[PDB]
Amino acid sequence: PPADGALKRAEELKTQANDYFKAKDYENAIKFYSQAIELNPSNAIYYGNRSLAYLRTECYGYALGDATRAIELDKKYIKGYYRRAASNMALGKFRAALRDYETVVKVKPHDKDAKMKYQECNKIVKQKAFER
Amino acid sequence: VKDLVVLLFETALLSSGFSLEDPQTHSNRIYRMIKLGLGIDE
Amino acid sequence: VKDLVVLLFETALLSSGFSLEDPQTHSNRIYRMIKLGLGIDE
Repeated sequence: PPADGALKRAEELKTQANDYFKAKDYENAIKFYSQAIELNPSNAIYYGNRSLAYLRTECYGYALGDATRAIELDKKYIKGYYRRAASNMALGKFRAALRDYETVVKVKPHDKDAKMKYQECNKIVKQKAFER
Repeated sequence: VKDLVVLLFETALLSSGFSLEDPQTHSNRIYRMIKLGLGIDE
Repeated sequence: VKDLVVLLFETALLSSGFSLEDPQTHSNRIYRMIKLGLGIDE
């Protein structure tokens, strides 16, 4: 226990739907994640991936639920950190995402796209604060 | 736009030697951002 | 510390019935402050 069949099914559904998302087949990837989770509910990567897909479809509540469940699975899922920080940035409650990216750059500073995103978001939040 | 325009107009009123009638109104507007200067208002 | 304290001094000076000696410098300080708050630079 656990049997190899469920693990293989979850892995193959993950690989299939990753291939489909490389072709941007969102609904198919969503259904294959759903089936795999029904077979294996302890995989946080599915939570993060459907979170990101929902952001591209702009359904934030489902994405944040997935992020919360993933963090309850593994507290230090860095990909989930990036995903739900970007989710909050796309929502508007800037401070939590700001703290997330500050912690990430404090622990991992050698990332270029993240640093440019952080600085541009920082000008964003400064303008939002000043404008009132 | 309302905030910025009234701010710039009231500042311009001082620029020509005119004296305002309600200095509290402009003093509040100048104090409103110095608190953002050090950050957390609340 | 110095520009902050002189800014507070002059603002209390204006909102107390006195008259400033050089409004142009005043307006300049507020203009640069609002510009930098807008993050224009260069």
